[PDB]
This record gives sequence, structure tokens and C-alpha cells, in this order.
Amino acid sequence: ALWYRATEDPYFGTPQHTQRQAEALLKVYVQAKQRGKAIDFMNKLRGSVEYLTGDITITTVMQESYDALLDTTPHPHLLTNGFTLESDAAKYTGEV
Amino acid sequence: AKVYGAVPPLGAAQGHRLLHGKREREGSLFAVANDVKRDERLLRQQLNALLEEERMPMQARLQRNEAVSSHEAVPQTPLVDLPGVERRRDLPADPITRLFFQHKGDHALYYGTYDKPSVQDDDRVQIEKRVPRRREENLYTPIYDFCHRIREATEQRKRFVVVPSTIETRGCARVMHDHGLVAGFRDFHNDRAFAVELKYFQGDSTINVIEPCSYDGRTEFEWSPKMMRRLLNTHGIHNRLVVYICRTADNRIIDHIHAVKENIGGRGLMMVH
Amino acid sequence: DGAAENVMPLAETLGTEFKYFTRLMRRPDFYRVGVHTDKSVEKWEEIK
Amino acid sequence: ANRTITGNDGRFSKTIMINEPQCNQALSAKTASELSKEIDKATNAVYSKLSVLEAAQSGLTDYFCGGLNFEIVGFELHMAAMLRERAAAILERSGACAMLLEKADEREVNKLLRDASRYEDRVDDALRQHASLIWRVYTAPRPLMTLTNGKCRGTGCGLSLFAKYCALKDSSEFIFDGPNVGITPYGGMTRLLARPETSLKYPGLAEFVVLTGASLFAGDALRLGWTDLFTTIPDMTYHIKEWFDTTEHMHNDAVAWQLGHLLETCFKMKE
Amino acid sequence: KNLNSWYTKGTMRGGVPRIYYAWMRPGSFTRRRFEKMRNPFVDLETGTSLYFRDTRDSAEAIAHAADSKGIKGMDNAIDLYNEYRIVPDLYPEGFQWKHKLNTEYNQWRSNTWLTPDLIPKEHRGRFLCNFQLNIV
Amino acid sequence: RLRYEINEDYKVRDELGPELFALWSKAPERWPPERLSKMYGLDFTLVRKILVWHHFKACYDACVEPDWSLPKRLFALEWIRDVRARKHGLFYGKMRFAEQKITFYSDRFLFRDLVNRREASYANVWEMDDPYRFLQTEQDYEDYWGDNYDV
Amino acid sequence: GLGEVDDKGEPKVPPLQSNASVPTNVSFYEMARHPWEDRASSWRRDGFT
Amino acid sequence: GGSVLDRSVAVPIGDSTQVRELFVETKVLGVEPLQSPPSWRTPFRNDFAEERLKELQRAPFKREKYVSLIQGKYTPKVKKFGYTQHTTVDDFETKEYKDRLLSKQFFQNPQAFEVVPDRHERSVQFGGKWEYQRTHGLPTVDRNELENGWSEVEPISDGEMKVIEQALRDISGPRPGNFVKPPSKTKSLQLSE
Amino acid sequence: MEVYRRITERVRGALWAHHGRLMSERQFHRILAFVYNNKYEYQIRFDRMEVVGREWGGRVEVVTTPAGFLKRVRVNPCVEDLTLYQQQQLILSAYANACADGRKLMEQAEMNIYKQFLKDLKPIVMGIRDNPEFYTVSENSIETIGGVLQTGDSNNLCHTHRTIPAAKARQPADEVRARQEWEQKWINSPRGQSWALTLRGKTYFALHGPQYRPRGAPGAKKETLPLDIPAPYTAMDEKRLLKKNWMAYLDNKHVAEVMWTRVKIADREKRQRLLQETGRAWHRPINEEAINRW
Amino acid sequence: GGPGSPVRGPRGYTAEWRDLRNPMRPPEFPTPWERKYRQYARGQHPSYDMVYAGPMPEIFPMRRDFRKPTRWDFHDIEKQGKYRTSGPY
Amino acid sequence: FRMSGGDMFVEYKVLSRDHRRSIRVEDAIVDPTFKRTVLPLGWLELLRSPSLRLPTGYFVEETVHVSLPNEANAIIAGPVVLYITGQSVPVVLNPYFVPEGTWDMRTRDGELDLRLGMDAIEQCTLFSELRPGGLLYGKLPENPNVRRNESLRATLGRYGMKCDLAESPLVPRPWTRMRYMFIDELQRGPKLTEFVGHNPRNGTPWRFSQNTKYFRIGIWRDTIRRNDMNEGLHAHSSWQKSPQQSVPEVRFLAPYP
Amino acid sequence: MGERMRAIIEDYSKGFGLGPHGHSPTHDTIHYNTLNAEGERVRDLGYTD
Amino acid sequence: CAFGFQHAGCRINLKATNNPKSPTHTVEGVFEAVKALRSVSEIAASRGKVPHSLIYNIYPYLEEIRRRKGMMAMHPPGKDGLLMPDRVVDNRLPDHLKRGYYDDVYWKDFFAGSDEHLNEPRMGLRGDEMRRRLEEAQ
Ligand SMILES: [Mg+2]
Ligand SMILES: [Mg+2]
Repeated sequence: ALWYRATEDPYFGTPQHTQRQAEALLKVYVQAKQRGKAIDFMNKLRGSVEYLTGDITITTVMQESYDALLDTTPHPHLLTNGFTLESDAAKYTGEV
Repeated sequence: AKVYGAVPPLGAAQGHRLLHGKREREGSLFAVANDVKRDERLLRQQLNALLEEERMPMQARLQRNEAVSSHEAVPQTPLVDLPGVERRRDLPADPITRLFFQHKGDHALYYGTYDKPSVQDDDRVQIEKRVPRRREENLYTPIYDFCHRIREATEQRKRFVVVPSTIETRGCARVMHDHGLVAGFRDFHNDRAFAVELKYFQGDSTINVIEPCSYDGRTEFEWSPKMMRRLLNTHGIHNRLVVYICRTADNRIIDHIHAVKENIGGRGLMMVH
Repeated sequence: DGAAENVMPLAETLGTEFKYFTRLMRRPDFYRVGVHTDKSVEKWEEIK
Repeated sequence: ANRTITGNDGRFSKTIMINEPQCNQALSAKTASELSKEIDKATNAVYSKLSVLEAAQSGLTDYFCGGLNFEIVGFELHMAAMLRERAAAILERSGACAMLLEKADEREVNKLLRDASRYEDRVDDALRQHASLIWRVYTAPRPLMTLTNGKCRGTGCGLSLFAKYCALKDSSEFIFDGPNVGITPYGGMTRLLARPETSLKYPGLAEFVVLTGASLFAGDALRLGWTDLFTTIPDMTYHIKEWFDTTEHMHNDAVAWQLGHLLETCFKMKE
Repeated sequence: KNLNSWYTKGTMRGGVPRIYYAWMRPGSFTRRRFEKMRNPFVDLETGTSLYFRDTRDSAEAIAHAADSKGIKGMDNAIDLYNEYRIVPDLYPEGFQWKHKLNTEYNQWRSNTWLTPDLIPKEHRGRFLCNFQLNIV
Repeated sequence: RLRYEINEDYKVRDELGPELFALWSKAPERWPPERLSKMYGLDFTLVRKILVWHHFKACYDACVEPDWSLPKRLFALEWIRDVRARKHGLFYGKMRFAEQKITFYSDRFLFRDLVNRREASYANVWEMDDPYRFLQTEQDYEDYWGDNYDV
Repeated sequence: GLGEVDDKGEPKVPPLQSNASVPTNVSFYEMARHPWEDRASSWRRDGFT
Repeated sequence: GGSVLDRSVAVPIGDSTQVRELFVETKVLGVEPLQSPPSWRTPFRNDFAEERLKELQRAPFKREKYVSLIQGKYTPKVKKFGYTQHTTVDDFETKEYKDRLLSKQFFQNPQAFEVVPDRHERSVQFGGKWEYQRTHGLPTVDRNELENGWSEVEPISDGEMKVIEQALRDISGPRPGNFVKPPSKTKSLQLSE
Repeated sequence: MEVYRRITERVRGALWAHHGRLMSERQFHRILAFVYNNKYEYQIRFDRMEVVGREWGGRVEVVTTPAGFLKRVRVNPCVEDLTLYQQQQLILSAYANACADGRKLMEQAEMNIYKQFLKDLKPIVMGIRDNPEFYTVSENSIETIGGVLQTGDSNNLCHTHRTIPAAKARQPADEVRARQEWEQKWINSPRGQSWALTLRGKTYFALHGPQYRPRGAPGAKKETLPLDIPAPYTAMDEKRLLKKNWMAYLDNKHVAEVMWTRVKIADREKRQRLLQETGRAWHRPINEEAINRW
Repeated sequence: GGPGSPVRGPRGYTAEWRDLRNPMRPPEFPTPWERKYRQYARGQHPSYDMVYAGPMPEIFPMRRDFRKPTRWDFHDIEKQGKYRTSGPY
Repeated sequence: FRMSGGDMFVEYKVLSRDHRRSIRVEDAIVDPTFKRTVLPLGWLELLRSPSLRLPTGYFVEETVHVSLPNEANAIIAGPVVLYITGQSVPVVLNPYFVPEGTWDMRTRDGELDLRLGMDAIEQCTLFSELRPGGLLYGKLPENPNVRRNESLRATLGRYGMKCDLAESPLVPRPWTRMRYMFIDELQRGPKLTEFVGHNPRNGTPWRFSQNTKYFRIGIWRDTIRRNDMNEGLHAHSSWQKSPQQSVPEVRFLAPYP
Repeated sequence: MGERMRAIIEDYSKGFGLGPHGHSPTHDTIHYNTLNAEGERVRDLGYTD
Repeated sequence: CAFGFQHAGCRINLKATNNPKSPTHTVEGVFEAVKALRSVSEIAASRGKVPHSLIYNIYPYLEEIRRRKGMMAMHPPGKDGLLMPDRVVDNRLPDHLKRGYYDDVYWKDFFAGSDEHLNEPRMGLRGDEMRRRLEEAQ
């Protein structure tokens, strides 16, 4: 909501999105352990007008935090970095 | 880059007041004041003009355009015509099978009043003026009785009624025939009477109820524009169902909807639906 | 011609009749004389 | 505004009655340009299943329609000529849109001339308005039935015979004439007379009626197949009105049947 | 203005429900008899020669000077699904579906089917509805 | 218990393939609702409804996002009728039938507009039916776009 | 001098000509053709895969 | 291409040498402007190399039998009309169109294009809440080509017309069984009821 | 619109009259819709051009798009001196002359449209009359419960025409295949070789090669065999309806029947008119035994 | 400002004759009016009014509204007792 | 919208705010090197229509420097409405009105050399032409973020792309996203819409269920003597004798089954 | 059950097109097969070569 | 409420203490009233007028009044749409002809179990299919 209100508001609004707002939002997504949203947002970002104008960029910090969260939360079809092996799952899987 | 709608397209001599930016003339407080006031008021004037163009009734607009349409350079003189084509024609009616003879408008000198009628239509009976036999009784109006005639002839399902002929009466008739409450009507320039033709639908009348506004002539009810505006409104929905009929200061017989349109107050006559 | 095709339709027939009417009505024949030809008898009485 | 054209409407029916008993129903330029408005206003109306046009005649006149009023037309043509005459007179008094060497005379010559052309423009207008009215009747979107009661002079002939429903009472009549008043026939009936059909059925009739002013009647209008419909019933107009009052929906099936049934029962000739 | 505010009208009756219509009355909903041409009009056939009145002149209906070729307007069906509805619907179609019997529709949708004695003959299979009873 | 459906001639199954999607995809301007609506033997409200559903199916099929303002553009007259009703009677929702005005027009009421329409002429066809001819004064432009805070 | 002829007969103020001609590529039936088989009809057929 | 627009691209003929040594006859017609060739005759904007490569790498698959892996299956599968899945017809689709389309499809969702798809959920968008205004629909064809480029219609003669409407007035003649339906054809009623 | 709707109903009704096939409402309207869009395309292209009508001498010039939309008006100063009335009439009659020219073009275009339309109906129409079972009887032949009676008169005057070859079937498909065989035969021969290098040849390959259309270029990219819709041999909309709900079956059946009847009535009206015009028929029924005695 | 308000009060050619001009003749400076506006301005533009607007249809159907538990829906006749519940909500 | 020379040409219509006054432009370059679209100053007075909301023709009228071609040499004025032939949405500019002296584009005879800037492109479907693969991509001003010559599949590859659309059996196919489409008039009919509350808008569609205090005695009486008719408020319940229960979205006009 | 049956049967068995008298079987005023007049006409003729 | 009235209101007998008052009277009165109520649509038809609420239906009509100009107002020259029958066409064949008729178009024995299309339904049928017939016969 804040992210929309940032360009919507006449008084306190910026004409286009500033970098600050972008990395702030991405940081929130990271900090919510929110995966799908982080991905989609990143792609949308590089699909924006501000990106093609050169105004907003993807920095190293954004990139690597993005990747960090990509790693540490469950992916739908696959196993992920930061999946903890359960010793007792042998009850079913068969392998310790 | 072809441009339609500007032929000159670029005026060279034309440049904006702010852009050319000639050095500002220094007026005495007199000058600056007078200019602020005259242009404030020419803005007031402009705003007015626009508001009038917004509020102009369609009839006015159409008149304006086919006025300008026909307009020539010189104001040409009228052309002499036949001895006349301009006599308002006499409404067609049948001599033989008839309620009343249609009387010529050329006989206008022969005619009498509602009170003292000149002899005509001797083979029909003559309606009589309805008046009180004693004091306490109501004083009847040829509106009261107009309404009760129509009411009663609607109850007996008759196709024609003979009815008293005064001004607001045939006014009321025209209004009702506008709203389609009555099949038709005619005045034959008979003095006492004229005749209305009733309409029926689905086995019963088109008129639910029809009531006069005043029982007496000694009572005269006045309708404010706001009241007539209330009638129109049924809890927030605009309702033209019922028709109320007025005299105006101007001697016109109107429904309440036209009245409200131009915000005139009028004297009550009757209500019919 | 008289063929089912060669007959003028309504639009051209009115226009044609107009052409002829327009051209004849000018001649003193119609307006000065023939127009009064069909007047009633007492019309001519009143005029005389 | 003039009380020339009057009308009577039912729920689904519309009666337009031309009222001009004094002139023998000859329509003026204004009154025709008017009738074109009433006819198509009634014809483009939402609830009209059938619009019936007839002659309101209070017993004064038997014409259903006259032609153009020839009295008016003749009058203003005569005025126009008179002004050409005075203008010519002073053009020859100075000579012994006309541009001269003299301001006074250029002045009053041009005044006279302009006024002449105004008159002629009123005649022109009359002819145009009649022709266009005929066209109106011919192209009417909803069914327009012309009940022809009594005679028609030329453009009146036109007005009655070109409605797609033209009924003839017995009293109907057509006088296409006017070489007898020293003019060529007007009103479009010429087409009807020149249809290859008429040359087939009545060879020579076309010239008969065009040259000799001579009346045609119900029977002959029927045989030439000019119109399909005929009735002997008193005051058909009332019955049409009240029949279409009892009628119900507006779907074109309903309309087709209602109209069609009316036509079959009265106007088409059986028994 | 009006201050009467259509939002706030109405009286809460507590548990008592009532019907309301989104647009028109439900009987007026399915118009199929004029759509699929089930009406006597079509069968009597009487007035169908009138679709073709243009045929009354041969050399014209070929040459197309007049644009009225059809009963109500420019052509036989310009519209046909809309226009006729401008007449107020006095006698609406109602419920036509015959896929079950009247008695089976009635049975399913109405409590009234359980009490065949309490209903007169003309109404027998006719109701789709549940009726409250109130003994005054 | 769900066996039968009203109006068997147009099946929901067959409107899955949208009609002439190979055309109005490519220049959606030259294809106002009229050109399509000649396809269905239904009435007006139903066929515009269907056109909306076509646009949406089509868009979802080509994996692009649909114009959400299309239902406003096809129903434009209804849009504004509703905006103005909401303004008049104070409520939020969709104006339904009980709240229509009870005015009774004469039979020939439509004549003025009818001759205005019959005599209209248009330089090209786009001008003929553009989406916005519904609008003249600024009031109209204000009610037709109040919703996009953008426009 | 729109319609006014000159000395030797040539037009004064050369007159306006019409560019209108019947366009020949415009058959709609091949614009929207059948979705897989390329036939130009309006006929809706449900094929087999 | 039958058309006015369908003329080709700029092509080499060599110097004055090879040109006098090419053309025998040369006849000239008056100067008129250059029409830029349409998008489908333009070799650099139309190049399909990637899809041609995709065709070829799958080409050996096209030479083997068709066999249902549900054994016991005979009846053909119905493909319905107008489904987007089964459309074979490109009218204006060049490499250009296919890429404009590709990209719009990709920025719609990226997770359609991943061999192993990640979680795809809607997040915010940079144009605004109304961003669909600047995005939606399919890539649009240039209108000059839409209108003008279409094949020349093979002129239909009056002969074929005369024949077709002959055949039209042959089928309108009556069939002997319709007015009074034989008692024999009215026994044939079956319902699924 | 009208002329087309009449013919399409002729086709639908005839389809159910002769064989038990029903055309889907969907289909019936989609035919029409295609005629419509055809016209629309013609309008699109027709507004890019202009028509010039002219009144007196060349003094009054009116420039107007063929649709009848007014664009420019040029006038001699001579007109300016007339009267407003005559100015009006003059420009008006110029405008009328423009409308005349434009409408002439248009009507040519329409004839073109009608032709494409017919061509598009042809697989359906022919599809019903080119079957081994299709037949007609003369219209004046009495029909009775069992079957149809012989018309007596002039045993020469009645000739039965046959559309179909009675021996083994030769269908239109075979004829198009024949055409492409001769195309390839001509192409592959010498003197068909030198012709394919001519301008005539490259014209022919311009228009009538589809196979050479580069990918994504508009138009058909293969040559198509003519459509085959044999009417008695293909179930159309009656099969789906008869499975799903009987009610819609009976109603669609009904419609097709009614349309057929209507068409036939129209044909009777035109017949009647043609009969009165030549004066073989009277204007009111004179023979009532031809009606009342059944 | 209405009908109750104080009244405003009232051969050759006049100065009002001159300014006026026939729409057939080209005006003074050719202000590029949009054709549509000058149609509406002159009364000849086809009306689209709120009178031509039919029902506003539900296109995308909202959601199933599931029954939201009220205080009158309880499986025990207790909790609805007169000492606790005054009504459903 | 057409192509030539490598660039776009669009027809558009400029309009005052009240749409009183208007100008067509036939071929305008679409060039995204312009931050803001530039018009000739001559039109400033042409497009000025003084309505009631804007007593002067425009909301904003200022001077600016802004020499792109080729200190106050121009005027920012607006709003002005712009309809491009392609798009359904109006685009509202606040353009630079430039006199002849600052920049004069007469460039070819009759040709005024107008163009459209990113002021207007951001508001169109034309914006989608600005993304990689589009027709405006070439002409974007050079950035770190935009690579000039990379093939499209190369770039898209660098972001997310691997295969063609929905090529892997793991991702559903785009067109099964929507299978059934619900239109009341073509199937099963309209809903039976009731309410309990003040209005249709103020209440719930739900009746009260059988567990209500007042419904229990009645429903009992109905379960026991089923065939005779029974008084009560148990009618108003969502439960009743008939097989058809009253719950929301009953399709009652349905020809079911 | 009976009335529904009759309805279906009467609808499926109804004739259409034009009979020898030029009109539909459902035409308003004019009729076909009056008092089995055609049935008898087939009775006494018979269909044979 | 039994009728589903939202906006109605109703009063019996002025003051509620006015005679006669019975529960019978109270019911019968309101039912009487409601039975005398005229619907608005009915009222509008009664006067021969179009209700404001129903006018939207004229819109498509009025719409293509407006949209009919040029090329869509055009009817094909010469062609009415009514094509009268002239000759008599019969393509029917003796059966031995229509046995081998379609066999280069579709499969052999095209007309096999087809009873309407053949005067002999059993021809071309191979034996067991003929057996199927009598098999369901008994
Ligand atoms: Mg008006
Ligand atoms: Mg007491």
C-alpha cells in the first residue's frame, strides 16, 4: 500500500519511484521471508520504465540479499539451501 | 507531420505576454487598482456568459441556429401575398353526425359568454349553470362540476361527455389530453359546453381518481413552487404519475411539472391520475 | 424505350416533371391565362 | 400551428387528416413542408403499427388532395413577371443583378429584380416541397396507409398512390391533368402510366390520360395494379383505430399478423 | 437534491426475509416465444405476405431507391431481439420449461405439494414457492 | 440435477475459442463492439456481456493481462447512468429498477434524436463509432474517469 | 473563374478531380479464415486433432 | 504476395559493367516514390533462425509412428474450433511480432518460462494501480499493412454467379413429403429422456 | 442485412425441408456477420478517397467522400450575388451529383460483395442439391397424403433436369485436383518454362502461388480443396440438440420449418405479381374453387 | 434569481444586424473547433442520455458468501437463552 | 502507428481540456529521446478554451528554458488531452510550447516535424514498445541498464528465461487458466435474491438456520405431521419441507433437471 | 403425462410448406383435407402402375 | 411483508380506535387495498405512453439508424433475395447405380444399413451385420 501511495500522493509523492523506495520494498520482502513476491517484484522492477531510463538500478546489496532469501526458504518443487535434514525421516524415506 | 486544423499554423508576430517579457509599465496605485478591478469584472462577466450558455433551453438553441442559418446580408422587406392564407383554419367536424356544430371563428361577433349564451345548437339540450339553493351549501365552480361529470361518465363507461366550457376547463382538458388521460376533446365554440372523449383500457377507465382542488369559489388555494416540487418526489424517486393542474399569474393552464420546470407558483384546479 | 428497365424510377420522374413544369410556368400562357381558367362561375361574377 | 393538419391517435394507430376544405385540399408550400414532418413524425413513432392518412372534409369538399395550389403559384408568378416588366422599363429608360452607370437606377433596378427572384423562389420552393413530400410518403419506415376518399389532382394523386398501402374507397379518383390549364402534369403518376405493365394491359391509355385531362377511378387503378386494396365500409378510419387498440404486442410477428389480417378482411376483395 | 438516500431505506423485520429484483420481474425474463417463434401469429401466416410488400413493384425492388424494404424499418430484422420490448410488458411470459411435469416442478419447489387437499383445482400443480401460514 | 440449460444455441463451451481473435487482437481499435455483436442472435446487454468474457478469455490465453477498463467502455452508458444515480440517490452499489424515474414519454418522443441520427454523417468510420462519443461536456469526462486516479 | 473558360479554352483555376475507385483486395472472407485449415469460408467446423 | 505493398528489398546488381552485361532490353516508366517493403518481405526483421533450428532438432521425431500410450484407444480426439491451442494461422506474425509478443508474455509472468518453475505470486507494479493501461492486449500490427497489404481478390465473373443462384433457385422447389407428413416418418421419434 | 438475410433463410429452411439437418443459430448469424464485416471493410477503404460533384458550369464545386460526408465547397464569386435560397439549392444539387457518383462506385462494390457471399454459400447450397437423394416435383402438381399427383397438361412441357452424373461420382474436389494437375503440367513443360519467366508468368505466380508466401505474410499459405458439406451425410445441429435437451430440438426444428414456409410464401407473392403484370391473373380472386374446394 | 426576482425590463437595419453572419460563409479567424462540439452546440448531435442505458450487468461474479455464524445459530438451545442473548447480533 | 526508416509514425488528436477545440497530426515520429513532447507556440492560443473550471484556458502556464533544439525560451502549458489512433486511453500532456525563434521546425514543405516524447509514451500501450524486444528499444538513450545489441533471447535468458512458453510439463498451460465462463442468461438462469436486514444492500442474503429458538417448535411440528400445513415462523428459516432448500443463489428459473 | 405427450406428438407431426391450394396447413381461413377428402381420394385411386 | 413490499406504508381507519375493528377487518382491509393497486407499467400502457424505465430497449434500433450511412445502407443491384423455382430437379438413382457410387470418394458400401437412402437396406451388408438385425429381432 505504501508503495502505491508513494507515487499516488500529490503532496508527499515522487513523480517516479526513487531507488530508495525500491530497495526498501525489496528489503521488506526479504525480511518477511516472502519468496514469490520477491521474485515477481524483482522481475517487474527490471521491466519498469525507471529501470530502462537508468533511474533505478539493481545494486550488489539488493542482488545478494535477494539471492540469500532465494536460498533460505522453501521452493515448491525442489529442495533448497537451508533445508534441515531430519534424522528420523528414515521412518518413511528409509534412509537416515 | 501533416497538420489539420491550423492553416497558418505558426503566427510569427504572436508571442506570449510572459515570454516576450516587455519591461513592466509602472502604474500609479490608481492604474494598478483600476486594472485589477476592470479585469476582475471582465472575468466575472465571462463566467456569467458561460453559465448562460450552459443553462440555455433546447428550444432557444434550435431557434438560434436556424435563425443564423437563414440570415442574409440585407434585412429584406416582406412580400405581398394572397388576400389571406393566414386565417387560422376551422377545425374539421361533421355536420350530420354530431355532438355539436363546429361554429365558425368568423362569427366571433355573434358569440356570448358562459353566463349569457347566444342561441345556437337549438336541437341539443342546454347544460345549466350549477348554483346554490341556500346559504350553507357550497358554491360550485365549473371545475368542481367539470370533474364530477367526468368522474361519473367514467363510472358509467360512456364515450362522450358534454361539459361546461369556461377557460380553465378546456385548459384542463388540453392538459389531460397531453398526459393521455383522455381520448380527445373539442370545443365547438359553443358557449355553454364542449365535449370530451374518454379512454378505457383493460376493461376499466384510464382515470383512477379525479378531484377538484376547491369545493368552493370562495376558497382559493395557492401552490408554492416548492409544494408542487414535493408532489413530484416519492421518497427520492422522481414520480410524474399523478397530474396536478394550475392557473398561472399569466392565465395559462399548466400541469405541475412545467410549473416546477420554470419555478412559477400557480392556483390549484384539480388532480387526476 | 418502354423496356421494363428503361422507364425512369420515381426519383428521376419527379425531377423530370419538375424540369418541364419549371420551364413552362414561365410562359404567360400558364400564369396569365390558364390559372384562372378553372375558376367557378360566381368567382367570375365577383371578379367582373 | 395553422390548424391545417389535424390528427387522431389511438394506442397503436395514428390518423393524420388534411384539413383544407376551402381550397379543395390543395396544399400550400408551407403546409406540404409541414405534412412531410407530421407524416414521418407519426411514421417514425415507436408505437405506431399503422399510420392512416386521409382527407378531413366537413362535407364541404370531396377532394382527398388537390395539387399545388395553382391560385397561389399563378399569383406570385404573375407578380414576378410584373416586376421584371417594371425593371425592364426603367432599364430601357436609362438604356435610352443588372450593373449600370447610374447609382439611382442600379439601386431600384436591383431592388425590383431581387424581389422578383424572391417570388420565383417561393414558387420553386412550393414545387420542391411537394415533390419531397411525395418522397417522404414513398420512403416511410413504418407502414403508412393512405385512405383515399374523393378526388386527387396531380400531386395529390402522387401523395395517395405511392404509399406502400394505398386503399381506395369507391369515391377515390385521379385527375392527372393540366395541359388544360396550360402546363405539364406534375405528381409522379407519370411513372405509373409508363410502366411496361400499363402498356401491356391498356395500350394507349397513358397518352389518353396525359394528353386529355381525364379522370381515373377505383376500378382502373385496380386493374392497372396501381394499388392492391379497396373497401366499401363506412368510416374505415374508426375501425382501424379501434382494431389496433385491442391489438397487443409490438414484435414484428404480431404486427405482421395484425396488419395482414386487417388487410385480408376488408381491403382485399372477397365475397 | 434529494436527501432521502436510497442506501438507508427499508425497515428491518428481524428474521423475516424478502425477495428483491436485480432488474426486471422474473416472469419477464425469458422471452423465448417471440424468439423461437412460438405464437399463433406465426402459424395463421396471414400477415407474412407483408414482409415482402416491396415485391408489389417488380422494377423497383431490383433498383433499390427506397431504403424501406421491411415492416418496421429499414429491413425485416434490423433488431428483432430488443425493440419490441419497449412496450410495457403487461402479460409476461413466465415460466415455460416443460422438461418435467407440472406436478414434478411443484413437488420439488413447493411445500404445497404435500397438502393436495388444501389447494383448489386451478392452482394444483401451479406453484413454485413455499407458503407461510398465519392463523389470525 | 444440473442437467439442462436455458438457451441451447450458444454453449459456454464454444465461446471458449473467442471469435475472430486473430483480427481484433492485432488492431483492437478498428474493432468496436458492433462489428462483433452482429455475430450473436441475442439482445444487447447479453451480447456485450459475452464480448467482455471473450476479451478476457483471449487475454488469459495469450498470457498477457486484459484491459480491465473494457467492461467500463462497452457498458459506458450504464457506467454513467450508475455514477449519476449514485450521485442522486445517495448510495453505493448498482442502480436497480425500482429506483428509475416514473416519467411517461409521448409516443413520438424520440423524433428529434431520430432525425439527428438518420442524418448524421462521418468523415471516416472510426469517428462513426469511437468509444467516447458518449461524452460532450466536462461533467461527462469527469464521471467517465473518476476511477482511474491516473487519468 | 472556377468554371470560367479562358481565351483558347483551357480551364482558369484548374478543377478538382476525384480519386475514388473500387478497391480490389478487400474480400473479408480471406481476412478471417479458418483457424487451422486455411479455407476462406464462414463455416464453423470442429475438426479432429 | 499479390499486392501493392508486396515489393521486395534493396538488392544488388553490380557496377555499370555487370549491368550492361545483364540487361538486354530496358524500358522506363515515370518516377514515383519508394514504398518501404512490408515487414514480411524484410529479411533482417523477419529472421526465424531460432524456430527453424527448433524444427530441425525435432525433425527425427516427425518420422516415427503415432501410437497412443493408452492401449485400446481408437476414436480420434476432437479439437474444437477457435481454441487458441489449435490455431495454425499467422496473418501478420513476423519474427518482429513473435518477439514483441514473447516479451510482453514474459513480463506478464516469468514463471511460465522456467523449466523448473518457482513460486509465482503477484507483487506490486511500478506504473501505478492502473498500470494495465500501459501494458495490456497483444502487440499491435502497423495499420498501413493491415489495411493495404492483402492479396488481390481473384475476380468473380457473372457466369459463376448465374450458376450459383441457379442452384439457389433449384433447392427452393418443394419436396413431396413436407406438407402432409407421412404416417411413416412420424414413428421415428426418439428422446434421450 | 435484407437481401442477404432472405437468401440465408432460404438456405436454412431448405436445409431442413429437404434433409433432416438443422443449421446452428450460431452458424446462421455468423454467415450474416461475415457479409456485414465485408461491407465494413469496404467502408474503411472507401473513406480514404474523394468524389467531386459539380453544379453550374464548373462554378460550384463540391468535394465529398463516397459515403456522402461533405468535405469542401468551392464557389465562383458569381454565386455570391444570387440569393441565399438559390445558393442553397445550387450547392445542394452539386452535393446530389457527388452522392450520385459515390453511390455508383458503391453499388459496383456491393455487386462485388454479393458475389463473394454467393461463392461462400456455394459449398452449403450445392451441398444440399448435389446429393444422390435430392429431388423436386413441379410446383403445380397436386399433393395428397400418400404422395404427389401427376400434372396432366402438355406431356412435352415437363422436363426433369439432373445436376449429378448418374455413373460413378465426379465431385468438385476432383475438378480442383484436375486444375492443379494441369497447372503443374503447364509449368513443367517447355514453352511453359519460358512462360514462367515472362511477366505474365510472374504475375500468375504472384497472385496464385500461396506456397511461396513467406512466413507471417497475410493470406492463405496452401492451396485449399473446395469445401465438402454433403447435407444428408453430415449431422449438424440436430444431433447435439437431440442428445442434450428435447425442448431446444423441437424449437429449432420449429424455426427452420417456419422460415421455410415464409420463404415459400414470398416466392408465391413474387409469382403472383409477375402473373398480374403480364395480365394472366386478375386483381381479386375470381377462382375460388382453387382455394375452397380442398 | 428566479421568477420572484425584480423585473429586468426591455425601417432599416440595426448594429446587431452587422456582426451576425451566415454559417455558409467562412467566418473570421478559423478557430479549429472540434466537429463534434459544434454539432452538440447547434443541437444536431445524436443524444446519448442516461435514458438509453439499460441494466448494469454483473460480469465477474463475486464469490460464494459463506454463512457467517450468528448468535441465533447454535446447536444447543442454551446460549440463546433469555439471560444471555438479546438477538442474533 | 506505422513503420518506416526504422521509426514509428502515429496519428493523433490534440484537444483542449473541455474538448472544445482540436487539431489532428498525421505523421508524428515517436522518439523517446524527449523527456517532454514539444508543440509549436502558434497553437497555444488555438487550444485555449476558457471553461467554468478553468477560467483561463489552462491550469498551468509558465516560462522555462529547455533548449533541446538544436533564460525563458519556451512555455509550459496544460493540461492538454491527446488521443492517439492506436490507444483507447487519452494521454494528458503538459507540453512545451516553443516559438519559431527558439526552434523552428518547418522542415519539409507542409511538414511540421512534430514528435512524441516519453511524457506521452509512459501513458500508452506504446510504453510496452519500450521494453526489451519492442520497436522503441533501439532508440532508448544509452544506459548501464540497457544493452544495445544483445539478442532478445540472450537478454531474457540473462533475467529469467530458459525454455519457450509453458514448455516444461511442470508449468500449466496458459489457456486452462480459464475454462468455464459464467453468464447467467445462457445457463441455469438468474439467482433468487433475498435479504434479511434493512435493504438489499444493508442485510445478508442468508436466512437464519434451523437452530434458531423460534424455529424449533415449528420445524418439529413439520417433521411429525408432514402432510398437514403448519403455522409458525419456521417458514422464514433456511430449512423447509420441500426438497428445495432456501439458501442463497438458488437458480429458480432453471429448467432443471 | 398425457398432455405433454400430445404436445410433443402434435408438434413433431405438424406439416409445413405450401399445399396445393397455395397456403400452409395452419392458414387461418382456408383448409386442407376437409372430412378426409384426400384419404378417400387415395382410397379410390390407389397407387399402382 | 408477505408480499415483499419494502417501501409501502399503510393505515387502517384514521385513528386506530375507530370502529369497526376486528382482526378480520384488519386483514381483509389491507388485502382489499393491495388488490386495488395498479402497477406503474400497466398505468403507462393505459395512457398509450412509453415508460422512462423501458426506453433503453430502443437503443440498438436507434443505434443502427445512426450507423447505416453508406455501404451498410447498400442493397445489391438487381438482386431482391427472392429466387423463384423454375425447373424441376431430381438426382435420385436406381439402387445398383448408387451402390458403387461413392467408392472413390468415401469407402465402398457407403449406403449399407441406410434405410431412407436405399430402397434395399440390406444390400452391401456383410453377413454378420445382417445377422445383428434379426438377432435384436428375437
Ligand atoms: Mg434536439
Ligand atoms: Mg371504543
